[PDB]
Amino acid sequence: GAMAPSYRVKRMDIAKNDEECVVNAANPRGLPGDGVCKAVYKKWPESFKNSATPVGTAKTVMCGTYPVIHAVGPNFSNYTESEGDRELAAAYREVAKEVTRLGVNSVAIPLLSTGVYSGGKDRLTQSLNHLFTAMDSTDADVVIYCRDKEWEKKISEAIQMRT
Ligand SMILES: Clc1cccc2[nH]cnc12
Ligand SMILES: [Cl-]
Repeated sequence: GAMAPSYRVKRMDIAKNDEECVVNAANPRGLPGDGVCKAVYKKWPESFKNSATPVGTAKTVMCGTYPVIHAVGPNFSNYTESEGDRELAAAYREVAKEVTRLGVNSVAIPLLSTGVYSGGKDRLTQSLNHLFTAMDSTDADVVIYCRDKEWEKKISEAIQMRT
């Protein structure tokens, strides 16, 4: 574990992370996809060997010795708000299990279902709270990666609020 397990947020490409493993915002079919998924495919293409996994699950594939945890959030275009919320919480619980199993001291993680799977809605708080619910009991340093300057400020505020 980390000596003093923390949350941090960085506004930069998760493919440039400084952590011991990465979570991909994956699609269920293991396709190169868009956004985070495409950046992960460009950086760690070997990790897409048999990475297909259902919605609400996480499947880890090694790129060399570097673990890529493929976490499949729901596409809120397809799911009801209720079912989508349930699957989004489940994907993050599976990420916590994988991070624990791998024995890493740090993990780079995007906010699941906040991009092209958001169904055109702002799900920062929904997705981040589910991240917290899953990751709070882990002792890895968690580094959240985002794109948007305003999201960086809001994620940083939510982290600092609870310390
Ligand atoms: Cl891919 C990506 C993530 C965060 C910040 C960025 N600036 C230019 N590209 C970026
Ligand atoms: Cl997404």
